[PDB]
Amino acid sequence: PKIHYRKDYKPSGFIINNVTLNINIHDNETIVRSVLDMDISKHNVGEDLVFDGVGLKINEISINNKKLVEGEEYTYDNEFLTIFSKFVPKSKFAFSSEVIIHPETNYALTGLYKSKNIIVSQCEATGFRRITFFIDRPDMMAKYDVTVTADKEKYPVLLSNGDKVNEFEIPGGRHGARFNDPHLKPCYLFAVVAGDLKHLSATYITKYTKKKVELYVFSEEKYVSKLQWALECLKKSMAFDEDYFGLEYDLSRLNLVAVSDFNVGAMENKGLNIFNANSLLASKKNSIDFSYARILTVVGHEYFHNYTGNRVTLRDWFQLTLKEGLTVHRENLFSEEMTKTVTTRLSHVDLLRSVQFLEDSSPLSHPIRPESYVSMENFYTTTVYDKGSEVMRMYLTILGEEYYKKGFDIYIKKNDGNTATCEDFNYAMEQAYKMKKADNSANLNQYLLWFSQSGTPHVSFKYNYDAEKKQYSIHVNQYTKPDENQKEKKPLFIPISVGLINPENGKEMISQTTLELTKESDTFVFNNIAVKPIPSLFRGFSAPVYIEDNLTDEERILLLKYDSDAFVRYNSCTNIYMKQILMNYNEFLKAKNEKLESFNLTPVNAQFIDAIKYLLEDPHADAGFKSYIVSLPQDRYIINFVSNLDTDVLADTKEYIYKQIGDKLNDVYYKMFKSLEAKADDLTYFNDESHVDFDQMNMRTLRNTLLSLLSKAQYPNILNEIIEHSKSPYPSNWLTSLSVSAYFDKYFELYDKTYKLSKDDELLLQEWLKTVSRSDRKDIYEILKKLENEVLKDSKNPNDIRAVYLPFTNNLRRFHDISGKGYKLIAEVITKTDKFNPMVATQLCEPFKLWNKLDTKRQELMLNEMNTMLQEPNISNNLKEYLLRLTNKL
Ligand SMILES: CC(C)C[C@H](NC(=O)[C@@H](O)[C@H](N)Cc1ccccc1)C(=O)NO
Ligand SMILES: [Mg+2]
Ligand SMILES: [Mg+2]
Ligand SMILES: [Zn+2]
Repeated sequence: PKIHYRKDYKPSGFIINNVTLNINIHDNETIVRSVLDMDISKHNVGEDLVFDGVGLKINEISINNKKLVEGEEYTYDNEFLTIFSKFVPKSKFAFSSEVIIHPETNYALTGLYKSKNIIVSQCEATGFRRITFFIDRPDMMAKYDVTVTADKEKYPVLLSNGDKVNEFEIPGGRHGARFNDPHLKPCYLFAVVAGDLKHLSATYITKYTKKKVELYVFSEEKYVSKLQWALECLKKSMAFDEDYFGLEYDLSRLNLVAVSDFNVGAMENKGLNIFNANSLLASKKNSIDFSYARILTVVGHEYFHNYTGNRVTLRDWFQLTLKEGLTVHRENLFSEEMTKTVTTRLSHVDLLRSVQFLEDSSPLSHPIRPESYVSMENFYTTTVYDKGSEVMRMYLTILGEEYYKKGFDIYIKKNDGNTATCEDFNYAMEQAYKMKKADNSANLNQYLLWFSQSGTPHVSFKYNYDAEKKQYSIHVNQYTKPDENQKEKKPLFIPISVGLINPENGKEMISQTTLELTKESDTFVFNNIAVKPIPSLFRGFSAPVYIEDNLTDEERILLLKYDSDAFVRYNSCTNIYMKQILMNYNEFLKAKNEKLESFNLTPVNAQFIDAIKYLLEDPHADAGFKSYIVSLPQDRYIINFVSNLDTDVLADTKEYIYKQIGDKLNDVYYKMFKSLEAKADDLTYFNDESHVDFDQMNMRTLRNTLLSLLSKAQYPNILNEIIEHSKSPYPSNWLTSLSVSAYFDKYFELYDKTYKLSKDDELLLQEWLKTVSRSDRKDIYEILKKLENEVLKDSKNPNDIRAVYLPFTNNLRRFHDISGKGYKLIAEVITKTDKFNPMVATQLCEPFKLWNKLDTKRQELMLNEMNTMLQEPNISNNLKEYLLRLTNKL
């Protein structure tokens, strides 16, 4: 394969200053005429001029009006257009091409493609080269003048980046629109849209300069009623960047556009943000609760890129975390502020510790700044986004608010209108650090290891209390396991937010403080500590690490009950569960392996169960937080602690633990499920798409969690509750009634009922597909066949494909069937999908990431399927790279 290395970065021998496009859309072809106003850089050594250009049909090539001819002045191999250096001018020149492309047959959804009846582009990372010739890398910044033409009846709305400067009629029922984007940009931020779109709009006045900005949100006509919440979230995003960071929008107009067929969630094209419809569109009667948080996050995120990615862009793709980690962090600040619920932070931690930690101990492990790639699209990873975001957040922890804002300002001001690197950001933070320490010899050189070193650190603790001196010490050790990226790992700069809880009264004993661990180990001593404390460690999840608290379960229960920090309470609970899961897992495993006729299981700690009940009944604990305490740790979290994991032994373990707790708490669960009803399902705001009560939504989450526990338990007469729940006007409730009905005969009637409620809204039908896919049914394989034949059919919509298959891959007992049939099913879908959409095919490989953590029969079965996929003729470079890396071949 063809490998790009970070260390090999060099500036181009060329400059592209201006790009002038005409995109002429017809039914069976799109003609793209492009003039590049180019020049020779100071790095030029008389080399050939080589453009990226993939799958393009050439009509004509010229330089300065001289026609160039294939085989004589240029060569084109379907990937690269080479202009021989003899025909490359030595000063400013104009390069003209005209090519033909075919959005209508573009099912990979990269470059220019048709989604239903909308023509749309996706250019990040390397899709601009599928539209026209370019030096398609983010340091080649240029200004763009873009004209689009199309049939007027079919494509009445024409959009590109920036100010619309002309609109005109064209003979034969066509029309055109011209755009000028005055901000220098890389080609990955180009976008065009043509469709029969409807919109909502509002005017926003900026806080500091009072500039009038026109805000437009667009969709197909059928779903214009689903646009309001996105618009409100855009307003909130703008306000937040103005209020927290002092950053105002920089164009007269910002368009957001929903399309049905999209590979990811959204894209930050300057002034023209394009979204998966599932991440822009919602209505309270036709969307599950989670859509509202999703839209808030995705709108905010793409908005925040306007500075962190757009106004300050990437020198090269290896710097990807500089925009993505930083923008995830910005959005996390925003969402925490908007929702005001601890579940926002917990959900982000839950994701990191399950999905990202699994990736970081897999053969796919990479640092947040990768050293190499074949397809850059494979490095849009939880490591780069989510571990990146935690690395970006640690600066805030280390500096505090005041100095963090100063360092961010240095960064944004210095590099505005330009490219940047991770080093530039660290340099800006280092300036704030020197100010904060009042010391110009302080530096953040060590901090750079968070960019270059892979793997999750392990942080462990020992404690000592001297009652005569009233003095308490916390001894801390850090360790990162060697891996294929570094055979020798170094200590990181690890900020450890801490408090100290008096176990006797449950109260705080110190002002919150942050320990700065910079060595392999260190001892932190506290004086005037009146009694032996229970330490509250990594408050707020203050670094992206495995925490080994060395606490007893009795200490953990006390933190769960009385600590102030939501993360530490949740983590304490998590650790109690993990101790139990490992112990019972080992017990079941020994019984299976030794073929024992009888054996013991360690019961769940009864004091822990009492502590669960106490929290559940506390009316001033967050309902969202409660739903995390009654749920066991995610399977992908648990697997990081087990080698050679037998998935059926784990499933048996989880079932035991849940049954143990339910046997004690099911009446409490039922009583809470009924007592929460009035507030949970209150219809305040049901017609208001500009206000969302996130607390109320967490109450519904908790009811629906409780109902699932009670259903699995076959609690007496719970079927009546499930039937009544199916009558709720909230989709979150009536779809939960379908999942929870899995344990009863009524499942297929609920399946039909909810199908009928879902089938006329494309996005709600996809939520119904997911609900079916993740149903706890012994007959799930037959149900998947039914969905394939009756609903999915031949769809190439990535949302449909993901909905049918991915939730199912989280069915521990069924997807991991020892026959290997679950691995064969998903492998066939991956290979199928790879023939038209390589990015989606790689997304579908997710469940294989943990292959080398499984018992050796399952490792063999997964491996067999991965190697079979790898043997497929014409496998994409995306899929081939992914699979070779995942299987220790690359
Ligand atoms: C983290 C999220 C709020 C949304 C996320 N989108 C992004 O980060 C966009 O800003 C990201 N620039 C889109 C993208 C482009 C190419 C390959 C992958 C992804 C996304 O699309 N997730 O599915
Ligand atoms: Mg083509
Ligand atoms: Mg469809
Ligand atoms: Zn992004």
